[PDB]
Amino acid sequence: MQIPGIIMPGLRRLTIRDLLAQGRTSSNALEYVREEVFTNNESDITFSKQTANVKTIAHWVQASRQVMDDAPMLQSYINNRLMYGLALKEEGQLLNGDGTGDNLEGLNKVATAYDTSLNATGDTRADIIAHAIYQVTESEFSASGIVLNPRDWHNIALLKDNEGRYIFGGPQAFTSNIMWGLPVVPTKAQAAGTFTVGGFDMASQVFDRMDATVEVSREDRDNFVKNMLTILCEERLALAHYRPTAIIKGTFSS
Amino acid sequence: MQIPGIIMPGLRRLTIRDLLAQGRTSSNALEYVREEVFTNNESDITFSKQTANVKTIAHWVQASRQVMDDAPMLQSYINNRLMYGLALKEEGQLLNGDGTGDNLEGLNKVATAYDTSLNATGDTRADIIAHAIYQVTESEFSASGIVLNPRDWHNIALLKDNEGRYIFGGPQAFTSNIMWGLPVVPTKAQAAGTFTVGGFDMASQVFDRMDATVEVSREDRDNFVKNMLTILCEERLALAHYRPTAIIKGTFSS
Amino acid sequence: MQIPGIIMPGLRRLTIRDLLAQGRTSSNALEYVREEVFTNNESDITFSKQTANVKTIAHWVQASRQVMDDAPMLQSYINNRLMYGLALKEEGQLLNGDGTGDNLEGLNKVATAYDTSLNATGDTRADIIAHAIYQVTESEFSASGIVLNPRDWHNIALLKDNEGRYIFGGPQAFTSNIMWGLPVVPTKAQAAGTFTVGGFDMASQVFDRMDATVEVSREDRDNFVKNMLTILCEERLALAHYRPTAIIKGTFSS
Amino acid sequence: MQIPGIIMPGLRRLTIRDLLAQGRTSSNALEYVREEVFTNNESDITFSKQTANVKTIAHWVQASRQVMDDAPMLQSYINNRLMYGLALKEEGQLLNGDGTGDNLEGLNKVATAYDTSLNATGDTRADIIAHAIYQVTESEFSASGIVLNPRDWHNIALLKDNEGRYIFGGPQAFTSNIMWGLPVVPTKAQAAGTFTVGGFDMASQVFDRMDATVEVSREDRDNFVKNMLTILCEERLALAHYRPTAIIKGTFSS
Amino acid sequence: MQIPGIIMPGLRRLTIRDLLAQGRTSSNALEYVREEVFTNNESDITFSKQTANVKTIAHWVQASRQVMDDAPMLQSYINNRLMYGLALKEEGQLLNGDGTGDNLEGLNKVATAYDTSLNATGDTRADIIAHAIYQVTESEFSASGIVLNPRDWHNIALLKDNEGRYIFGGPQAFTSNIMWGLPVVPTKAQAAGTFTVGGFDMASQVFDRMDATVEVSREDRDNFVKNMLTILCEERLALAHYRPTAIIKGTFSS
Amino acid sequence: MQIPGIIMPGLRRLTIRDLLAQGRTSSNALEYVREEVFTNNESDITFSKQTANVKTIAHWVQASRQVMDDAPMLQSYINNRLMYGLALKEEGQLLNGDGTGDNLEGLNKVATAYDTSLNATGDTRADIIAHAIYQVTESEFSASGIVLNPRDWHNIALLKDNEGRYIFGGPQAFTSNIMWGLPVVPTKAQAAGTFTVGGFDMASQVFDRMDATVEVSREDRDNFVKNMLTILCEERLALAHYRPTAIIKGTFSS
Amino acid sequence: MQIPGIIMPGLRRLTIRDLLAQGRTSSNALEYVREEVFTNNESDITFSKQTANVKTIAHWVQASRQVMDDAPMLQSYINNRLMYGLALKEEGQLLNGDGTGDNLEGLNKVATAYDTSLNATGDTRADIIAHAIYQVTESEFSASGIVLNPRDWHNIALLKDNEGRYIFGGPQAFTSNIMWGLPVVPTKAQAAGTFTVGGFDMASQVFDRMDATVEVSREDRDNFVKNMLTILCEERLALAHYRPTAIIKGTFSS
Repeated sequence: MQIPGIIMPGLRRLTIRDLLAQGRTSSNALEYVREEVFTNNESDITFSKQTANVKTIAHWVQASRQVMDDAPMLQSYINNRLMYGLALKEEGQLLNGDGTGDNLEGLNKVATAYDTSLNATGDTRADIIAHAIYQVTESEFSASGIVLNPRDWHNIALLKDNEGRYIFGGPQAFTSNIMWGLPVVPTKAQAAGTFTVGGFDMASQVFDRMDATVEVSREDRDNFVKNMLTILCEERLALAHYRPTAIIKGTFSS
Repeated sequence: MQIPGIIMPGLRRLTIRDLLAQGRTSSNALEYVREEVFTNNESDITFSKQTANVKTIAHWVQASRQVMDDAPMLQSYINNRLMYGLALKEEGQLLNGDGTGDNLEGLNKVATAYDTSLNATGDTRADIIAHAIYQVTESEFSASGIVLNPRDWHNIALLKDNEGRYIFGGPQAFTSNIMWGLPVVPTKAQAAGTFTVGGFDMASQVFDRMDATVEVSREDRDNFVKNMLTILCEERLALAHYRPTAIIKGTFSS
Repeated sequence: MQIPGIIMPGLRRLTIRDLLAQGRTSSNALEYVREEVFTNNESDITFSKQTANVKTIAHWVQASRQVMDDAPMLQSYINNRLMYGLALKEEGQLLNGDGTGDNLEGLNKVATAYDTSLNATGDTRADIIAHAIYQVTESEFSASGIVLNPRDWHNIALLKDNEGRYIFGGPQAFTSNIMWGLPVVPTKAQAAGTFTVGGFDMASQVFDRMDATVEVSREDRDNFVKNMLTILCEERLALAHYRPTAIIKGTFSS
Repeated sequence: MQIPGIIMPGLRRLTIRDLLAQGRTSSNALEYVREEVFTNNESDITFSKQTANVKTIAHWVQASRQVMDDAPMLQSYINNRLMYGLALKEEGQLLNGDGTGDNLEGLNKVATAYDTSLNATGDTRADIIAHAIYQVTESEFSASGIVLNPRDWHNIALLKDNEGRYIFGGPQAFTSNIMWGLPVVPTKAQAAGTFTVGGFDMASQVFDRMDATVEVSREDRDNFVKNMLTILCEERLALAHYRPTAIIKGTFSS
Repeated sequence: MQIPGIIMPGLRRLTIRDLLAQGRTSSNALEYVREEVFTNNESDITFSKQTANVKTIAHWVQASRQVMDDAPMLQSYINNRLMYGLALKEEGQLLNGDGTGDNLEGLNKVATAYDTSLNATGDTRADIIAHAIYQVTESEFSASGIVLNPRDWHNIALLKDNEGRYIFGGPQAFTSNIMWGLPVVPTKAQAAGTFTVGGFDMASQVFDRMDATVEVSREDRDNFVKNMLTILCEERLALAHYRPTAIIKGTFSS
Repeated sequence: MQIPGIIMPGLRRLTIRDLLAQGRTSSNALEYVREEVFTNNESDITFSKQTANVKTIAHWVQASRQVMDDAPMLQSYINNRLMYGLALKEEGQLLNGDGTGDNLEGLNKVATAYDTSLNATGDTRADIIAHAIYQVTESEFSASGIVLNPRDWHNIALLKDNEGRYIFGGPQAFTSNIMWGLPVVPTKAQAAGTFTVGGFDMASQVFDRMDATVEVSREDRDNFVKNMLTILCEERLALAHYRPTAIIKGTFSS
Repeated sequence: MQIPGIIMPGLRRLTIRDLLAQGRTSSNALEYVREEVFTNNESDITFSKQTANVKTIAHWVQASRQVMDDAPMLQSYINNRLMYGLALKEEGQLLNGDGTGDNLEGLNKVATAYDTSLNATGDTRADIIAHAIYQVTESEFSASGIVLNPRDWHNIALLKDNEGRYIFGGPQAFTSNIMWGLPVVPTKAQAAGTFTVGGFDMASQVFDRMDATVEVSREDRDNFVKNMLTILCEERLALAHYRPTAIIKGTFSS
């Protein structure tokens, strides 16, 4: 359709995407050479010329015919609503990406599973993320941040040690969460009960093929016969995962 | 008319309004999309094109003649009372919107009724709100927050177990009523005994036709002689309700 | 008088005045319209045309002849004493104001009484202030802070459970702030055993007519006859109380 | 001999005298009016016409004539040495005064006794300084700093809560430390086992009659002839104590 | 403002002041050297560095405006009636000088007590004063004068032996206040029954900072109302005591 | 074929490199003087003029044929992988330098072995690091840091006592380590179970001969038949060791 | 040839010198007055004009010949070796100053011997240092710090009670070992088994005549024929000892 003059990234809290390295491409796939499995014990190291396919994320809204024909400001209205919704599913593919059919391969699928052996009789949830922050070290890279579920972070932050003394100072700073001196990501994307820690800033990279643009058709499908309108917001992403060992995913067993 | 430029989100909590998605417009009404019948079993989903009328919210507080003209700084004072007095009534329309005649249709009206079948012998009020957050999921959407009445939130915070300890006490968790971890909005406007859980930021949208303007008359009605004054503040809103199933309304029964 | 407008502000920083809304005027008295009785149940709302008279606050202290002649820097010491002493009695009128005669009506006089019925078998002093914060909700506004007496606050911070652990992040909790996510100003300006919780920031407003000034007499009363000099310090205020229901005053009964 | 261009206290950590308000005067004594006994309950307040005598602190130094003429930079140093030693004994008076004849009446003498009734079954040293910081509230002034003895304050930074983890770790924060969030002062002047909390910048004031200076003559006793030396160093102070209630002094019972 | 050296009616004898040595100073206080203990036998003399503060003596009189402002009238009257009236209270400060707060350190407060061991089996009140005159000697000073109470002096002046002959005659031949060739000084200030003998002309001396100055108020207390006027008379002097042992006070046992 | 100068050298951690003294040279070897054997008992000290050869540290990343042809920004990215990869393997030579054939003589080899003698019945791992910090003293220089393996550091931080309390309230002391008040480095290049303590800043120095230059080949070995590449990134370093006794290498025995 | 300006050498490295008062002169000697005999009981203090000769300390190291002219990396390195090498024996002359002919007289020589009588049956080494800090009081001065040998500090460190708990020394605070609170200096220069306590900052003073100079010779003895390079270090100091009784030197009885 025609040029949506505005491209709005986000508001209140933006986290999952801004953690990864970004760069653009102009192809339908990407090839590179990364380290696959480092079996540290006789030790061995696996390598691969892995392929990273690009997909087409897109969701649409079916506003009235009237909406576009008039479109005094109701156009810009919806134009800022698709760019936002597309970012939600984008944030969902970049993290909890199933890796299945057409879905992207998300941080959580690639990630190396948390080492259950680090847990010790009587560790607090906090202790676990701590252990986790360590497991990243066995890769030989520094952790970048902690991605917990808003609810879980709000149970960990409000955690007082055995002595009642406030550990994280619960209330204090929201969204930045300098847990262990490291910034935390409280996103609703992260499924409750699941936690992710790694050195995102250089373990994976997002590759843009086409900027998020919003187009609107009035002659798509049986719309012209049902008085309907499709407002497609397309986008082509390709999430690479240079180092899996630098990312970890586990589960709180309470 | 004077200068109505006091965009001031109070000094505490931006309630109910900031929970919804906002947008501009310049029309008499708005036709859109809504989820009609979600046949969950092969499953199917129905959508329709509903109408959302734009109502002229004109709140008013009876004043007097002498008061309004004597004080110099009163010019800016009356401005801080009408931009706030309108926001209080705006909340009463946004949440508990009657739907009758000219009133707006608000969250609590549209909302799908809580499912009594989820309760189980011996559940705490907290257990219910939990069941609630789940019901939102039967619509395949994530919940956004919990809207309780300040009083109810207080009693839920002081919940004890069988030994006498305090279960996730909310003394500190007041601003961040974040129940189990979902940022609650202990909004005043919520009727005591009633609770609302939903994915607000993706279920309804507030449409602004005209910024909150403030006017004052002395010759309107029997004011001039009864030493009175009408404090009229006009504003044109329009509350949309895309996905009703995403919002839930229940009642604590005890 | 040859008095400088120099003031070494409350160093440690205090807050009976800083809690309230401030604004200036150039009138003998201020008029407005507040909310009297909000009977929340058929509900009703009472309003009234109220007048907030400007009162001149001027405290003083006498002196000897040896405090007048030399004046190299003693002329400036007496200043810092009255400039501060005027502020001490200021907290006395804005808090425990009698309201009789020429005095001001203070937060504590106007405030609605605490609801004894909220107390429960075995609540901590903290549990009370909690109930208090709620009572403020019955007005439909959020509380802003907690005004306790330095000794009471101290005994609350040092609260212990049945195991022996400390409650409020342990012992150190001085600057009397975030007591349950809410700043709690400590000034025995507040009578011992008495507490005040309310939405100060928008329930009452301080109106200034004239900045504080100092003055000295030599022929004021018994002075000249008894070898004395009376040193004054004038100021003109005007306290308004828009929402009485937003402020609560109770007593720890034990 | 008037010949000692630019001499000021240096090194160390800057305490004291700096904690107190400073001023000039051209008299051998100072008169004022302070508050004696504040009976806070009908309440009453006692006042007294007090006098603060000016006391001289002096001390010469013998250092050969050749070491004066041939050693000019050493002269430049003997000055820095005397200036220091003078200001060192100055600290002694200002803190551990006496009232005895020529000595100054200092902070610790004027001080109000610590209230033994605030202690509770099982308080740590810290807990006490805490109670103390409170006792200063009864005066209705804010505590300014904590004056402990280097060794005591030392045995404080290494104060971990009952659960091994430090209440406050043992970094250093030498004297700039904010115990409880307030500036402390570990001076060897403060007697071991003695602690002083107060609102110094308000409670007392140092009065200078003459700046600290160093002169050279070489005519004292059988010196000018038996080859000895005379290099003086003197000053005239006067410590006043306005509010004694603002200064607290106690003892750690080990 | 116009008459400093006025022909004030001097009670024939300038009584106490005339007995002392007089000087002048333009300072707040005075630093001299007294003699504490003189052991006359190897002999030894003890000295001490003492300080004598300057105080401001003052009294007052009420009078009408017109008659006060007239100028050729009571102006010259009140100027002479006050310089004398002040001399009566000044006379009480130089003798019964409390030595306390604002009071002067008077002759009686310093005196060494009379030596009862000198009294002889049955000797007149006269004999005692004579003994006192001797007791002075052990200071190394000659006694200067005698200070009795008027009534007492009168009775001591009418003393008779066993037959009738006046112990010293006196009627008609009475020269002018002089017993044993020593002045009598009949002062109302000298408490009845008490007597002071010492070497005033050298052992102690008065210290004038300012000649008797007088001001007049009109708006002083309820004067402007009752048509009154307050006439504060000022004068600031001190009193040193170079030899305590030289001054002696006792009590007539009768 | 040159592409990047040096881009951005090191990212997260700067260890062995930054812990050591740096300087550059333009020769193939260096000659200096170090301490050989310190016989501490008559005591003696041996010295030796030693030669520090320049060794070439080169780490390569096997690339694909696709990587080159499709590099509009992909070639730029690979450069950001060799600048960090060379520095990563650099921490492995400057630390675990074998000493065989060409490998550099690294800290761990040169270092004087830990004195098993110091270990005592029942010592925590921390006790050992302490013991080690001491052993450095026998050289007569003080240590400057502790280099443990990230995992080991984690277990040392979560060290509990007999009651269960946490000796070090530093689970967040993950980033950097200030164990025993010393700037420890969690350089994981450090073998698991191996620890290094010394006065690095004064024991060894890194000598740069040539900045990291990069060349690319496609016909080396049997690449052209395997669709591979060899991006040789050469670098010429020279690790000197002035004071071996200042460094210590130990092993936790448990 | 020209030695560059003063570099920051010992990072975290300086005590003995940094402990003493530092002055600066431009003469080859300094005549002050040390305290000869202090008879603490009527007490008396004896003084005597003492000469503090300005000696020139030196320390030499060996080096390369052909690479000297290069610099090109060598001369700049050889510079940083004598700048610190001069400071190694610097503490040796100020601490263990022999006193023989040209040597300096150091703290440990001037010092008053420890009083064996304070030792009590069964005292920890800790107890001794305590006793020591006291013996300094007997001279009537405040102790400044404790100078133990690194090893000794480590043993006083791991001190345990009868149960098995650790007393204090050794842990994190292993730096300025504030034993009790007096900063302990674990310097290498202090002979093993010897301890020095005093009020350094006031007992002695270091006097600088000329900044650190360093010279090089190549024709020195066998050098030119043996391919060697001797390098002396020059500097003019002057250690004065004002109050000897303030310093103490003892020995632990093992």
